[PDB]
Amino acid sequence: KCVNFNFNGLKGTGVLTESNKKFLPFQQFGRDIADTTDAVRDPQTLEI
Amino acid sequence: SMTKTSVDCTMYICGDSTECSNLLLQYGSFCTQLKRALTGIAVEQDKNT
Repeated sequence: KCVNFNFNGLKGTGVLTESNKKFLPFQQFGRDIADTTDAVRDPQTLEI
Repeated sequence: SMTKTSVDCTMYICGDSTECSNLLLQYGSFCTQLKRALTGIAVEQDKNT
């Protein structure tokens, strides 16, 4: 769903799709080729 | 010819922000000159074919 975001101060607009790639357990978020945020895990939950 | 492209200033300059587009009106009419230049590139590359 095309919604707004608020993930510990990180804001954006997009939809939610599950990530098939592996992730670090101590990682908060990752970056794309253009160095903006692309995959944010739930603090309260945890699904990358 | 070449691969035709077009750049919109709403998404390239501003990364999903409403207040960035409000301060874009203070810079005037810069982006309609670049839109007309990218259109006339695309007409001339269609004229080359």
